[PDB]
Amino acid sequence: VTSEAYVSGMLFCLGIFLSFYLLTVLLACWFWNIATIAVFYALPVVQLVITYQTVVNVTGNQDICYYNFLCAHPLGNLSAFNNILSNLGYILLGLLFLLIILQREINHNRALLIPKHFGLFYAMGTALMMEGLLSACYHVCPNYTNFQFDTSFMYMIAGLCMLKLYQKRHINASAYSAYACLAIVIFFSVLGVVFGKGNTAFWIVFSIIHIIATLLLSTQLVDRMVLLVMGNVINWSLAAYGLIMRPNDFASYLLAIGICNLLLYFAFYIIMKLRSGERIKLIPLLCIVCTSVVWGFALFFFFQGLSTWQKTPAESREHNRDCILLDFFDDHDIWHFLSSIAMFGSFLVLLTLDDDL
Amino acid sequence: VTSEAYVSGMLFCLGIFLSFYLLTVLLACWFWNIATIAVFYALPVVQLVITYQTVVNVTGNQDICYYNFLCAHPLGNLSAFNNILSNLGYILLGLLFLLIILQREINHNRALLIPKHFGLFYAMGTALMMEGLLSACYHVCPNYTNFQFDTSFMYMIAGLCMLKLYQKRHINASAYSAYACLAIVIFFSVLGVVFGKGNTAFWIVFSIIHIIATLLLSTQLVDRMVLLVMGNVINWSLAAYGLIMRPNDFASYLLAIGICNLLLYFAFYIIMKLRSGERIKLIPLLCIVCTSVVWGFALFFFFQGLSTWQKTPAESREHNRDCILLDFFDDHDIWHFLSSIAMFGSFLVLLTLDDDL
Repeated sequence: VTSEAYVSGMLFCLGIFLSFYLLTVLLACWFWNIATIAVFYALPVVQLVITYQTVVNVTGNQDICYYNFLCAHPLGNLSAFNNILSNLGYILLGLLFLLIILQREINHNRALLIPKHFGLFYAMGTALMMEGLLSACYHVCPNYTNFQFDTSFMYMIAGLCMLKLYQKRHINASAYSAYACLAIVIFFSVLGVVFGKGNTAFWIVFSIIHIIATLLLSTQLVDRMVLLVMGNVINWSLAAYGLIMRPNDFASYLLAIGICNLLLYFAFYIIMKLRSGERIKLIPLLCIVCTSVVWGFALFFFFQGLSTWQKTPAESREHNRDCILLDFFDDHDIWHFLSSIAMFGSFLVLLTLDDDL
Repeated sequence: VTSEAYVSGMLFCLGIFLSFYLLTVLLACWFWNIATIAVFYALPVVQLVITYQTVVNVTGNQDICYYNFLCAHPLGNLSAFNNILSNLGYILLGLLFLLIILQREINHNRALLIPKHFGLFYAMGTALMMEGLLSACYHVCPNYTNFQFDTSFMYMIAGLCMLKLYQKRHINASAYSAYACLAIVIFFSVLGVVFGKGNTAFWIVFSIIHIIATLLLSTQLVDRMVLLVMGNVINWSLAAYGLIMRPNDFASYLLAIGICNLLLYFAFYIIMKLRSGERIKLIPLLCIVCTSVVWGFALFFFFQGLSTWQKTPAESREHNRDCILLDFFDDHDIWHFLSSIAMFGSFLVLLTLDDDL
């Protein structure tokens, strides 16, 4: 491809994210526990990517990294520059969550001169920026040994989102455990997935754990009892689909479980708000819809399965598909563009949810 | 070598460590923060070792793992079974630290029916057992990408040892930071060591950091002021030796720094105890000598440099040396046998230090 496509791809990416900065300025005119934990986690992964990428460059063997070889545009020593550039949204849009919460915080403090706790919002903010660093470093050379943290970080942010929801009636102690508990889950998944080919035991044990975990989570949290029963029933239905069909790896299923439960959890809080006399303001109501519709495609684009690290590298090249957007970006890049906006709307639902009170 | 040497090596290893169990029975007749932190750290390292070891077995290329090929005895699919078996002391002798502290704890509770806090001793106990798992897993296939945690864990235990010393006048909050701070130091070392060949900047920046860190540590902690000045002077002398000579990698130096400072820190507490009217009991006085003499050889055996991951694998094979002990164990194995006992005596110095009061 020509260098113009590079310029068009850069201008398109910057144009989308700078439009949110312009919109927030027009509207205005009208802690480190999670950061330290994955700094422990990401850095050993960072070295492996650099070491493996150098091997591919000098050895000539292209069976190491699980790229999208039909559409992967290089620059310098990098083999897929578009896949690294696709995460630019996490940095710019994730940072934009800091100014909006900080602008609220300074307005709150000036005015003083629903519980108010802006600390956890900053934790989600630096969590989204750590996408733009680690998820960029992962894509330099994707591999099984280096896979998990590209999508495991999504769960950490997803869990934190859940924590503030639980903090509706009330944070620091549970945040460390949530990052710590999810770190354990990542490796417990890796241990079972070592024998992933024909892992019938994991197909059953995970379902039993899933049923037990949902009940305990429901128990810890008439309308509530009936509502959690329905959530358990559909959760068992999704697990039954995973146990019966088994069309993708467990890794695809875990991300599928988290987003649907989050959307269910997002929806459920509205049910209490809708059943009660409280009326949802226009902004959260649009935001809930706007967040949900964007999460719709993001799930659709994730289930495409461009590359598979379950099988041999020769078999994974079967699922490569050419660039679709501006002849520079592929389906996984569209996932980054849409998972960034979907998560941005996910926060803005939380920030503006209880403003009516 | 014949299978007898396997039997003699197993009986020798078990005979040494079971002698401590017999001795403790004869004498008697006469939390999870650190555990969770490196479970996050060790497991990604565990996968890399298994993945790399399988590659060596099937590819035939022996340039991946930095073994001691002159003396490395296989069993099953494992390439150096003696190096894995050498860590057996950490499990048996490290576990022995749990019974002695638990036997004291149950005696303390029965009698009740110097501050008493047995929790941190349990943390050191499970730290020593985590040597027997991770340091065993590391030696299955040693490599640069997997190097750090084999000796980085020593620092964590070393730091905890320091914490109880600081707890003389008084724990949980600092333990997490100490493990967290050391996790950062590991990767900050790895980042600089990427350009280790001719890293003149790291040769100077580390010395300045070393000088600043010692002063701040001294400041946080007439006799005290003069004593810390002498400790700083000799610490600057060791750094000056590292900056001038540069005969080994930084990795060898960092372990050298920790043990000497620990022994200095061990010695210094005696100076306050000796200057004061308190008289050291016979057991700690022998234990201080017995711990120190064993740490003497352990430093000597560590500086041998059997394998070097700084250079190419062809150059590292130059420093291989045959088995010395029972035709089964090499110098690094003797390090494991002596670093286990030296650390066991290191704890027993702490446990029995303040019994006279």
